[PDB]
Amino acid sequence: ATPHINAEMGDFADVVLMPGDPLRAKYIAETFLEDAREVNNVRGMLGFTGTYKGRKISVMGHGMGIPSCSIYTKELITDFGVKKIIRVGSCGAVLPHVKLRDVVIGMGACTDSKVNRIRFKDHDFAAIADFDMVRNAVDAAKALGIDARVGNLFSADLFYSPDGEMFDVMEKYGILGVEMEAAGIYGVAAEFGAKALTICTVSDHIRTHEQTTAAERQTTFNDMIKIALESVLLGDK
Amino acid sequence: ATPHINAEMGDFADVVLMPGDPLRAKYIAETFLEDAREVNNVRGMLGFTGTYKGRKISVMGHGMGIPSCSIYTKELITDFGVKKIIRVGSCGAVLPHVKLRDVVIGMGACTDSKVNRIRFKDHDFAAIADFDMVRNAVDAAKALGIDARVGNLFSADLFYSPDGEMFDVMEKYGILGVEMEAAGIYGVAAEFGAKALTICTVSDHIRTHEQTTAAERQTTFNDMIKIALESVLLGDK
Amino acid sequence: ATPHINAEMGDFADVVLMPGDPLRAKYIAETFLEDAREVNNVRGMLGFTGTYKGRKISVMGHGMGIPSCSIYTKELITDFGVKKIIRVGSCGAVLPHVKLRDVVIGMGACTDSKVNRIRFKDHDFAAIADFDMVRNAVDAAKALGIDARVGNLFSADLFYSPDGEMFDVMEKYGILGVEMEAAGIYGVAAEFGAKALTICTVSDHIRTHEQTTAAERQTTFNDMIKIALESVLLGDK
Amino acid sequence: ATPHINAEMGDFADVVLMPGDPLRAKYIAETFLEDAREVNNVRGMLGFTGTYKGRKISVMGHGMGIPSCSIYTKELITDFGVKKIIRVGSCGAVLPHVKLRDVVIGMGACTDSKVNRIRFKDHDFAAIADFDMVRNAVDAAKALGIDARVGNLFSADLFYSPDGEMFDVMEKYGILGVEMEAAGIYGVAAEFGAKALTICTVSDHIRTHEQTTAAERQTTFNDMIKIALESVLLGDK
Amino acid sequence: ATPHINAEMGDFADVVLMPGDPLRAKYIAETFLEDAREVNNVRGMLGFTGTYKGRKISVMGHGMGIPSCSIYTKELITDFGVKKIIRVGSCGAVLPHVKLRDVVIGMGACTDSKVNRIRFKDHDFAAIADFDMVRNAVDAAKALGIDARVGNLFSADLFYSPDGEMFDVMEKYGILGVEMEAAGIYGVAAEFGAKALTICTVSDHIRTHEQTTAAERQTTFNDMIKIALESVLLGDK
Amino acid sequence: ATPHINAEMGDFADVVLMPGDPLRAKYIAETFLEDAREVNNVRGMLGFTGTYKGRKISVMGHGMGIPSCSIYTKELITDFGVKKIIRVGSCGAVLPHVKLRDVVIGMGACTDSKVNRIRFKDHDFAAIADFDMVRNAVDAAKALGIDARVGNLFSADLFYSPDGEMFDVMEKYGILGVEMEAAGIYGVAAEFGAKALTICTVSDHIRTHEQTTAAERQTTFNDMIKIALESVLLGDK
Ligand SMILES: c1cn2c(n1)ncc1nc[nH]c12
Ligand SMILES: c1cn2c(n1)ncc1nc[nH]c12
Ligand SMILES: c1cn2c(n1)ncc1nc[nH]c12
Ligand SMILES: c1cn2c(n1)ncc1nc[nH]c12
Ligand SMILES: c1cn2c(n1)ncc1nc[nH]c12
Ligand SMILES: c1cn2c(n1)ncc1nc[nH]c12
Repeated sequence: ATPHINAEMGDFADVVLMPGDPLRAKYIAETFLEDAREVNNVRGMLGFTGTYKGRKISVMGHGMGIPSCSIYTKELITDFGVKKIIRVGSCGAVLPHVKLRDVVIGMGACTDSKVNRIRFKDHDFAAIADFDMVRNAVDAAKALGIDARVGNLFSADLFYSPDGEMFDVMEKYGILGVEMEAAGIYGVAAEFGAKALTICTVSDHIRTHEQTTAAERQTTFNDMIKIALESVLLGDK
Repeated sequence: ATPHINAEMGDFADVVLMPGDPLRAKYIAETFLEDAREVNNVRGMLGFTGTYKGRKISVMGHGMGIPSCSIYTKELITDFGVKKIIRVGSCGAVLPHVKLRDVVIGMGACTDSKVNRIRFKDHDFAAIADFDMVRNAVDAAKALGIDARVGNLFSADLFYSPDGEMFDVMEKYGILGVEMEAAGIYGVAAEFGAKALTICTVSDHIRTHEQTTAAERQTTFNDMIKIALESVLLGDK
Repeated sequence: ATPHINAEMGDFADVVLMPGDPLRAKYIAETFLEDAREVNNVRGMLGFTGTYKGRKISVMGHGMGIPSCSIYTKELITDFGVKKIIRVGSCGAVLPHVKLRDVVIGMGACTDSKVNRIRFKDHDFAAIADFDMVRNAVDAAKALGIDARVGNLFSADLFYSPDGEMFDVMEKYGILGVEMEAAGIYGVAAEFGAKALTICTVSDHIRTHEQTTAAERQTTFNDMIKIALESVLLGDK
Repeated sequence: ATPHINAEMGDFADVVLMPGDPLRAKYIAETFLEDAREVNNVRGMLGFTGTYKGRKISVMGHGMGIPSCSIYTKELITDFGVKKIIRVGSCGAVLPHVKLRDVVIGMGACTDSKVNRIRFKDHDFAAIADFDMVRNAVDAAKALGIDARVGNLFSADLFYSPDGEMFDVMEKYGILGVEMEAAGIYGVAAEFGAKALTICTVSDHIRTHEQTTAAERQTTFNDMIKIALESVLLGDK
Repeated sequence: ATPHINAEMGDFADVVLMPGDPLRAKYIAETFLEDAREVNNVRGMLGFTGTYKGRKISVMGHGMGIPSCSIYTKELITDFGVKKIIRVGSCGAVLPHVKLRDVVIGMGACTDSKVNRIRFKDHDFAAIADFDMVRNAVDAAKALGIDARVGNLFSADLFYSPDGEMFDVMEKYGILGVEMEAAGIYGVAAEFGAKALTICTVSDHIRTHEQTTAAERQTTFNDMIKIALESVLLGDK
Repeated sequence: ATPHINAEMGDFADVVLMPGDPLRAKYIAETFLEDAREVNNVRGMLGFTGTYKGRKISVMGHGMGIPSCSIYTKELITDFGVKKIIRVGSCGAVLPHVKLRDVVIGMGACTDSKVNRIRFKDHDFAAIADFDMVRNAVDAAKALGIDARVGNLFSADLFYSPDGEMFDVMEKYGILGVEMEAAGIYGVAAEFGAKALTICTVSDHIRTHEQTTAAERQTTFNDMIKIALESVLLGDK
């Protein structure tokens, strides 16, 4: 066991899909995995392991924010042999042409967190996904006939930001979605020697204020899960 | 409702105790509150409302880290009429004289997060509790026979720090306990015009190891909750 | 002797009251202390030691600004055995409900100085007073029929700030008074293991031009000194 | 003409390969392009336009450093209709398994420059290449049977760095090559609305001090040029 | 009058000499000026105006540290028509070839204060003296048989620095003397359109403990004042 | 040789004039030096050595921007025995009273680069010229009948700034000219123990437009070169 995960080596597959919401992890386990068993419930952060088309796969919540997901991804990498993390999250759009339920793939993640400056001597660490994992997700989306944009996310510390003008800067620089985790997960992957990718579904539009419900976020973002799971199968080959 | 809390105005008391662990919110409600009902379950972040000695009180998890607790505390304040937040958590000690099971009250909270610099034009915002709430907690602890330490917490973004050297710095400057939330809660309270307090029990020494029993640790945890609840009654007058 | 204080261990009491204006030290000694003796004259920063209701007390100015008061408070703590520093001074108000001549007690002090970032590995140190000293001052004021406000000061490096918009930020975040020392004194106290408190009276509103009389100012200054002295006696228990 | 390029709209192709060294641009034009004409020599920064397998292509030096290449890439994008910039550069290796003459593809670029903080409100902008261009370069390398690693570059302002320990941090975080431009080019591409990729040949090993000569850098890094040119042809399809 | 100077326009000369120690103002007036009159006494910061070889000169202390001297220099420039400020003070040396009692002229002043970053959009403002004033002081010293050194001072906020290693950095970069004001005075002069110069004598070596006699110190202080006064006459041409 | 200069010790004089444009180095050598030979052509960065009035002098381009000129100046100092660098360049004016064709001498250079913060523990290094070199240039200009302005330059990383507002800040603080090198050259000179000076002629007003002729601009350019060369002869004694 680790301080936040009551499990043992082998309980997790070498690939873990991670939404922020543990109830979405449970939905993924029930809907997409066969023979799923629950492997963690410390702090209610449900994690499960099962098979997808014969391939061992885990799915576990990571909580909201860089500090929360950095705990879980670290422990999985250092004590559970996890080689790849695929975050399957929600995000808010700033660009006019990005719509609710669009799927975005974060090849990079900007951030207003200090965590990577702490790692990188106060310089600019480009928080990037693993290239092969990005390519796997693009190819899986194409085979599924699901559109997906590839580019930069913005990992915010404040969902309720006091700096509304920064959204204009994100829009200027082409940010595809605002979420709260990717840059921290990518920093962990680099620090602890694993590979990661963030895929998000647009759940809110920051300008129009249109927003999905909590239930919709929990059980209706299926395109993104299919892409993630099929991308693993491509990577295995 | 908000995207993270499926509740309506009135479902929460005007004071909310918040542990990090939602299962601990359930523990608190079942142990200390009468006539308690669940008022939120979005993302598994259980919240409850009941009475303590006739006084309406809520308890709800806040998740790990400044970004997670900043969402919940903001929404409680702006959308549910909440006037006081009391975080009730665990912390790690760096000072030799601070012992396992000491009760620490964070009159201030240091941090390595950027969130308050974002709020405060890149200057130093002293993230502080409400003075009257601190005094109520000190007085409640005295009435219970507990000698609480009052001082600075350190709210960390990285539970797994790359910078081991920062613990020596915290020790030098008298930090009583390391946790992951107080400075963010205090920033939200100041931003949105509410009042907050963090109380923690020392659950470990970051460097060394002392010996306690589960029974003794759980007794002290309950003492912290009793301090928080009794402090509300003192504030009510 | 130290570089800025020509005195020896024992010449200062363990508690030192410190106005900014050096001319106030002699006034305090003559007006409030019995049997006062001169203990420093270096650079004209006159220091005196006497008794208040039998309790040994010293008084010496600290000069304007964080760098000045950091010199004197350090030397007093490390070379003269001083355990408590009470700054007694003036501040400017930004909040419309804070009135001329109000007593403000800085439980915390925000700042635009770099000194605490230099100390604290470029993170946010919450520059805080000693809690017991805060409560002692609150209680001493109440016994004198004065309701002091407790909260954050802002310790500015530039009395003449080029950033006028910062005052609106200070107001939004509840800053009770703008002065030039508290955050630096609090950082010294933490660095060298002592206790400190800043008490100020509101001399002006930053934005308006309302006036006081000379008799009002003397009455209010005397009230502040009485609060500070009586607060020490409460701290002795 | 623009302030640093004496040419007119149409003189450049919509894709420009750019080494830092204008003499390498001349070598590329003479060796790989047919019917190449010189289109700029302001400040000696030679640029040429010709055809590669029938496809109009330009090649022009960008000088050393983020400030230099930001001038040329901006002017090309805003006044010459340039849609894609492919930097074809040299870099120094920090990782033990990276050897002289290895080809590296910068999907991201870390930096110690302030230019992206100036663009991005002092937050972390993840300076990333265009994904399709990265994929085109990977595929072209595979078809040519040339090995290429994809990952992060580090764009340094100081070739002669006073902070040798930062090379340990780069190595820790998996930096494939240290150069002086990519993060600035990627920032320009995002600011001015174009697409960019940096490909480098390892010209030095920072730990072993093995180094290619000036002549070798100028006329013997051919794998990288073939990859860049063939990648354009893939992108056209 | 201004908040810290009880005087009217015309009471100060257009040139003000400013020691740090307020007691030096009267000494300078009595020793070097003819017909001196008292023009300020607020907070004990005595100011005087007289003539030197017929030329109107004022003298008033500035207090220790950037925040203190920034107040007085601003008020003198904006409300008293002061055109030139000459700080005359002491500094500590880090270079082994810089000797006790050497005269150092700060053509520039490095700093660890934030005041110039606040002024200059968080970029690097080179805090510089007026060139003619520098050369006037060099020439006045040479006419008195003194070879002054011209270069960078370092203006520290913390006389008691927690970062001992910074002195080695100062030495590597050629800093001639450590004091606490020049960079702040130079920033005020630039902000408000006036001219300034800091001259210091080396009172100590930061690392060693070598001593001077009281007669040596007075002789050297008088030499500095003579340099400053004669330099003004050279500036008048 | 170095990777950027194909020359040997002795090929350069101990003083090197450096324009940004290598074609301008050729212009200077051909116009002002006798018996001049080319000593470098790596990357097209032409350098030459000849005599001016019998005195051995070199001239070599430095490229655009702090990173480019930092390479060349470091290598000249550490590997070619160079003791003095004189940058001879163009700058843009922000002050209304600074006119086209004024000669500006940078006694200091502000910057938005991070290079000096990297050198100087993230504090403010005042990037300054060598005083004696400044004086030599002022005196040479006077002997030629030119009234050079001495003050601060601003060395920009982005010729195309996103922050138009910074030009108003430069104007407020008295910046005489905007270029892209001086602060970096001055940092190299301090780091490696050499001496440097930047002279520029005003080639444009960043905001407005005045009218000159090519003949007049070229005359003033030549005056700058004459000032630089004659200043060396004065320094030689
Ligand atoms: C879904 C939305 N969303 C988010 N997840 N994270 C941060 C954020 N800021 C605005 N909107 C946001
Ligand atoms: C309880 C919490 N806690 C801890 N014990 N130890 C270290 C630590 N860092 C952040 N939070 C921490
Ligand atoms: C008393 C103090 N004070 C003030 N009144 N107003 C503005 C201000 N800034 C620093 N200190 C200040
Ligand atoms: C080739 C090498 N190289 C470079 N290009 N740029 C920066 C740098 N730092 C070390 N070695 C470097
Ligand atoms: C005279 C001044 N001085 C000194 N001697 N030594 C160290 C120091 N730090 C700031 N100012 C200082
Ligand atoms: C000559 C140079 N120069 C200029 N004229 N104008 C603006 C500018 N920014 C950097 N360098 C500049």
